[PDB]
Amino acid sequence: SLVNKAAVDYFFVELHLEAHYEALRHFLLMEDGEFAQSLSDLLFEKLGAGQTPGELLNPLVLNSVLSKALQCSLHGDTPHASNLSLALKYLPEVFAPNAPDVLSCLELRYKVDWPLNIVITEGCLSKYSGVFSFLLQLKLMMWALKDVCFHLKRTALLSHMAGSVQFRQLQLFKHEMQHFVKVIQGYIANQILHVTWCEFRARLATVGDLEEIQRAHAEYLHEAVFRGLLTEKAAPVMNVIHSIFSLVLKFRSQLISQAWGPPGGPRGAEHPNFALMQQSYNTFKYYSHFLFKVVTKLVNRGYQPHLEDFLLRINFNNYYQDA
Amino acid sequence: LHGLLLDQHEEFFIKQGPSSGMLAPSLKQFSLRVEILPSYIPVRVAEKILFVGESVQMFENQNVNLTRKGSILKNQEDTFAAELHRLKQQPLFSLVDFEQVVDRIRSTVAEHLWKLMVEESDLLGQLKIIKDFYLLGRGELFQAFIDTAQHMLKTPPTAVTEHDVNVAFQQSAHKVLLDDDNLLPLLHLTIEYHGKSPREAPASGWAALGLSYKVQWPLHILFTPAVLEKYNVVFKYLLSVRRVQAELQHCWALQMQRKHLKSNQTDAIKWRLRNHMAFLVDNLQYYLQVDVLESQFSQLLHQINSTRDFESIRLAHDHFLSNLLAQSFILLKPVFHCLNEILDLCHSFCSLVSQNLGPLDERGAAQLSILVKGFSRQSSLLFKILSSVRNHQINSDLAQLLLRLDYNKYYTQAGGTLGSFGM
Amino acid sequence: NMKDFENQITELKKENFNLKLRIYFLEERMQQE
Amino acid sequence: MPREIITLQLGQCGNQIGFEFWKQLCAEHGISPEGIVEEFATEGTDRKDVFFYQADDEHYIPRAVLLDLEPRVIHSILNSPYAKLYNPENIYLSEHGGGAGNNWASGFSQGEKIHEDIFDIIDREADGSDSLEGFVLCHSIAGGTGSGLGSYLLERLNDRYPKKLVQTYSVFPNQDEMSDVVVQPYNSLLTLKRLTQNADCVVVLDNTALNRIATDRLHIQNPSFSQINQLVSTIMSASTTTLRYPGYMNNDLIGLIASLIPTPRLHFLMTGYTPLTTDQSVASVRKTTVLDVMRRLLQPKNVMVSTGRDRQTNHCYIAILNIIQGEVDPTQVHKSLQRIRERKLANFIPWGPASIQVALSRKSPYLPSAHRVSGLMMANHTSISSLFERTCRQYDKLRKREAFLEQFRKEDMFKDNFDEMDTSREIVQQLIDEYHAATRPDYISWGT
Amino acid sequence: MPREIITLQLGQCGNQIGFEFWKQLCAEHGISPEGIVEEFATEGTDRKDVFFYQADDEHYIPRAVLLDLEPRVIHSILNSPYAKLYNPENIYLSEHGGGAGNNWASGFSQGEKIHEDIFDIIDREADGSDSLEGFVLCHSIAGGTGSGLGSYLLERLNDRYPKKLVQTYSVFPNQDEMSDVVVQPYNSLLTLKRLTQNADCVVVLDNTALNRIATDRLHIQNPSFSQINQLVSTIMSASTTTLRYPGYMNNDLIGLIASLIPTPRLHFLMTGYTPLTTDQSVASVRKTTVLDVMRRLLQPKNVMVSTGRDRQTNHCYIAILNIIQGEVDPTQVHKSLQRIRERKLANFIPWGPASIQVALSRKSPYLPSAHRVSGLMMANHTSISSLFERTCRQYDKLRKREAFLEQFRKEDMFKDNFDEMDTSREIVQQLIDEYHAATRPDYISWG
Repeated sequence: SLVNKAAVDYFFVELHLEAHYEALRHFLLMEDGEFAQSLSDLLFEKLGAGQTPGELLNPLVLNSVLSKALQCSLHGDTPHASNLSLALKYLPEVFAPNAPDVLSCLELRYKVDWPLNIVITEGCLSKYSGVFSFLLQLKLMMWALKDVCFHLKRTALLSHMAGSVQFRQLQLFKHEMQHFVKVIQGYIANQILHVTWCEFRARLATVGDLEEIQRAHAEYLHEAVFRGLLTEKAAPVMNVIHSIFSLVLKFRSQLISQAWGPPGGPRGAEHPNFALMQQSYNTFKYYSHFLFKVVTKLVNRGYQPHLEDFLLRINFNNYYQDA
Repeated sequence: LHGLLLDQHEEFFIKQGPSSGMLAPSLKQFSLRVEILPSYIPVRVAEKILFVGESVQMFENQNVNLTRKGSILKNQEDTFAAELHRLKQQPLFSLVDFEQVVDRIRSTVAEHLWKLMVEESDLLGQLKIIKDFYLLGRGELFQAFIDTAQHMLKTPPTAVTEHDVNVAFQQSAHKVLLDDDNLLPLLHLTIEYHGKSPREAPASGWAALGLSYKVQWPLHILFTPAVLEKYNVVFKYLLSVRRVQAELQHCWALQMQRKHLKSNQTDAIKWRLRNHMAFLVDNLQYYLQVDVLESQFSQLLHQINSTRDFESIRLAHDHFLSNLLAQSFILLKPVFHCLNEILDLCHSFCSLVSQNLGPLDERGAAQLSILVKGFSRQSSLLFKILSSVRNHQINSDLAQLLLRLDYNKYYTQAGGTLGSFGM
Repeated sequence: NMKDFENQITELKKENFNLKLRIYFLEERMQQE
Repeated sequence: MPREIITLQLGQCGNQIGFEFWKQLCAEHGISPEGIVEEFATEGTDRKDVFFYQADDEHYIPRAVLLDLEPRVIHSILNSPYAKLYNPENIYLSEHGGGAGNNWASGFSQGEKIHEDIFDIIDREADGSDSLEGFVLCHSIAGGTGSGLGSYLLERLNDRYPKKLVQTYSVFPNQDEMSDVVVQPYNSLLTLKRLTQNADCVVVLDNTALNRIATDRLHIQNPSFSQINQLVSTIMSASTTTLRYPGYMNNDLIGLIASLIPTPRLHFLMTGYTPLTTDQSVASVRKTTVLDVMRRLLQPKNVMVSTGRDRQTNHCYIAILNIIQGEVDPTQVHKSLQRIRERKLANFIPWGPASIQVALSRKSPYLPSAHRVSGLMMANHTSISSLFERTCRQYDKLRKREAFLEQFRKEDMFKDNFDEMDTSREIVQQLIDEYHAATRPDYISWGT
Repeated sequence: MPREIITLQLGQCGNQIGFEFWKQLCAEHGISPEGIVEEFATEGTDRKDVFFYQADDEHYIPRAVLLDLEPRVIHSILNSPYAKLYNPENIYLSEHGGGAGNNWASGFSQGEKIHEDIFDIIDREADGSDSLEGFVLCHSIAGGTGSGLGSYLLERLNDRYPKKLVQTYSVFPNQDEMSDVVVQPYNSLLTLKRLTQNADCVVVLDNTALNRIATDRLHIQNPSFSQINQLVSTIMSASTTTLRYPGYMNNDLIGLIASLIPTPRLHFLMTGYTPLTTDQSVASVRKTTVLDVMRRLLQPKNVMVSTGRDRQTNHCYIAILNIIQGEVDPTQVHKSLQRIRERKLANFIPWGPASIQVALSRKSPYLPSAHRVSGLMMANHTSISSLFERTCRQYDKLRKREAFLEQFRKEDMFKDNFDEMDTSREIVQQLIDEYHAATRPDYISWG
């Protein structure tokens, strides 16, 4: 007991485990919201322009993006943000269009010194890097769709295309997809990023030994993965979510590929990809209804009780139940 | 002292029993070897020793999971060891002194266990939860739940329907303003019946629906599987009673909804039969609640508050449960079956009355006549049974029910049969 | 990772340069003796 | 969710009765007259959602609609501390304040003028009710405003909630008091008509019996019409406490009325209460036993219906349910059931099972009970036919005599003839005969 | 990086709203009335650059361009606590001091006279903005100065940033309160016209709802234009805290509004806040749960839109997003969704997926929050059309009645008729009809 107490005190005061968790929150958890926004916008600009990993993930380009995001972040200049490093898992030849996993090659690594690397294991840092990569990919897809939306908005403003039936339908589909994505993101943030983080803090406050600290960190990461839908039980669900994000990105790409035309007729302005955007919207709606039905069947099957929370987040206003 | 059966060669008069059990190996891990029990060890004394050893094993098993809370006797364990050493120094084995020491240790342990169970382990809270849910203690809440979920639970249960039923129960609780998120997790829906495995059932999914309650340690010792099964039986029974009450209320609502419709003789007869069935069911349910359920619960609470022995509390709870089971006639298999048949006839009558606002159609008239004959025969049988039980003084509650049914002597004048609804 | 790789590369370059300087002065001394 | 009941307050007298009922309900639930729960209202065992709606996150407002053809009672409610109890969208007050002139038809026409507003109010209250069971109309049947407005309210409840029960509180005229409402028998006829056609259950409140109870039990030498209406509201509250204060029994209106309504038309209930104590006599806690209570309940003086001595009908109880509130000893309950059966305090129908039912319920912790043990009996008793036959005979006598009908002839319901009063009298006579039949084995066909 | 917003303050109400907003922002960031960070304001975690510019390392100046046709509002700002917060070169006050005479056209003409100065101020504020998205003009549509100057400011923002989005918070006249600006419906119509032509999204703020909330919830019997503007500024601050205090969610205005604006034409937004508390009731930090919050949100006293009782159209929410800031338990959020569903507290569009998005935002560390959890809701609700339809009906009634037109007749735009106001009312009516249509499945084919 004396050894355990002294070890807890050493880990807290000397190894700054709480400070390490704070650094992970500041840098790896994108607590600097401005840095995350700038990173997402730059990432979606590079991905939508089709830059290759050798062009986009070039150390000069990555370092410039990081410097700009940190300079725009209120927390980007903090010493906790300095522990963040952007590394490449692999170099893609081409950025796949509308791929939700396009930015999964990016990894945020956290360095743990001795003895903290016994508790903050390379496996823990790898799981954190995977979570960071997934959040970065999702932010890239959301940013790409936002950039497509802004392009359509600017084209409508320049061309008075507010009356376009095709443009209005595409905009409504984009808005509904963005609402769904933001609800899902809020759910994931609350469960994995907020609830699991609070659980980790309570557990980090309760860690008694280095093996107990390692167990607490592994539990934190497991809760983050499970609430993050990264578990094998959620692998079919995570794959379906990734497919939905890919379809949303494809719709975004179809909308953004061309600016709105001038309003030429009573139907308003026509988009050259208007038929493709409408087809993408119809496919998104069909896939959303199928996802809702699958999640309902799984919840009623008891296999994935957290998917009941996921279904609630998807169908919070019962919009998908009535459709 | 340690709940440890240190018998590798079976030399002691105690034999390790099969532990029924971090479900810690059930105190039946050790058992009395009656074949090996010394004739100088009295059977009563052997039972006392068994209780002491079981208590020690339970205490060790709990301290395995419980933080290092010391023995109930703490440092007095060594004092009893010194007393045992003096007994070893006694030239003659006295069962009296050994039994006295064992009883002192048992009493100390039982008082500390009772204190831990009631204050530290809140046995009363768990019993209240079980009463409210398993015993339908929240009768208004469970009534509202039945009223809301009836459309889901009238159909055969499914393996997924259990989730839907638990969701409907939570929704009704919120509607009944039962916003206890801790109780709903204690409530567990049950098991697919009759097509919605849904393969096996006797009656229909509505009868197969049950509630399970997760008993926490150490109270799982109190809520034994047989206790949980009795609670589930009580839940099923209360749900059936509430369903029949709701059916009678729906027949009343249909009559009231049809009050602008001219009451025909068939519709008046249907409504009258529904009213008689509702009166009888209400009086039976009031009898079960107050004279059986409330009486037994009051007795249990008074005994629990009057005793400082955890074993005394367990005995009181078992007595309460036994009295409930006896007064509910559940043990009286033929009486229970007759009551179930009467309830099914009453439900069919209530459905017929609720469906027909106006005079009964030919199908409605046939259903009304069949229900009237069934109800009159079953109620005559029930009245005869109740009068027989009163005459035999077997069950006070049955005599109270018989008195309540023939209070205005209508059933006595009607021969104990609920009057035939004239179709 | 990346910042740690940067630090390792920078340290290794500094150590190699310091060793090269020490070698250079050692060779000049051995050429003077 | 609780089975919510909408309270309809009709006309001047009915609106006064409703206001006093809402005051009593607030006191029983510990609700302030402003709709705020009193600190004393710690007994969360009552079903407020049955009778009250939440006006805000903190204020519970009674689901009561105050409708009058005379401004005095409605304005007094709206000028009382209880102004916030009623839904303001459910409050219709006649601008003219003239009332119905003791004419049922005028009250009915006033209800018809506010028919759209009244049914909008009813629908709003139903949407404000989580599990609205139906409508309960509180009114007097003897006046002009309360009777006609009561008939209108019953009609609108039937129109808006045709599958929901519609209960009415129909005050039969006092036979010992001179009613100032000369058209009361006509008013009674219109109310009985609406109870037969548009209400699902009619609780007959004979003002003669209310006055008798006030004199003998409440020690009120001259019960005022306001005092009679407040007594009726108190009696209704006590009888409905098990619905409003949920317990083991009578947790829903349909379950409560199921035992009471032998036929859909035969929905005229009589009430009884025991032990009866005067508000002033709270000082002496009389050790009234349940057996003594049951013995007193069989006395016509304790029945909330003043039945004439009908010599033609072998009056009997069709059904009896005793809801007892307060401290009750089970041995006393057993002695009470024994005494009721042994004393034949209720004679039952031969056509179905009937007894004196006893339900035990806790009392409201917020309402001080003047009696250590109290109980309300609601009963269908063939002696109510003598009350129902008397109401029918008075209706026919008024319609045939056009007494006080000139005030009603201004309103369309009575402008050309009183045929609706005569048909109502005939329906009430058939109800009386059925109640006499309900004492007979032919009760299976009673009300056909 | 944050999406910076340039604030244009027009007329008495707009200037009052700006002054109260700057006071609230200063208090939340620990900024002195002079724009200097207070010594206690050590939490450098707030994003001042979205709405404020730094005049020095210590002095924060609002990225605000002040344009008014009446000198009264400028004098009230200079007498406000925020008088030293704003750069004096970014404040444009009409030299004539005569105001607009409650005439939108006069205010617009004065804005046109100060167009160069106003757009220079807006550009100066944008340069103080690290990532200026565009300009947001805060004004009232009911007065003369705030309406005309607001339209002028919107026009100049559209001229300078034609490829950038321009959202406006346009306060529509109170329909339940008697406006002292008898020409208020014409002014409101002109402001709605400018929002339709030069803004990309107009969030309709019905002054009737502000007055109703002040009466029923804040217990303010007669909300002043300054008091209504200060309530609007407080609501805007609470809704913008996630933009000003960056966190995991809602770090930009566009992220918040994306879920709210389904189509470019269906850009009339309604706002919601929960829990709603009166300014006097700050004392008791109620442990409000998400279920309790959601229940309070359904109370009209907390809705920032005064929808008329339409009996013919079942106006409904297409989607609702609540951004909640503070200590929030996810289990409480789950219970809130459950209670809302059981109570049917939110109706969504039936033709597509819609949900309640949840954004978590940090509170200002320098400002003690009386609420453990606070939240802004952005929702698309067909009842928001009722505010726009009511504004249009009032405009049409005034133009058809020529009411208060003599004050408008002084300005050339309104000298002969109010036909521009009536056409604006018709456009706002079409917007209302589209917003009601957006509750329906056929919104997919709108336009």
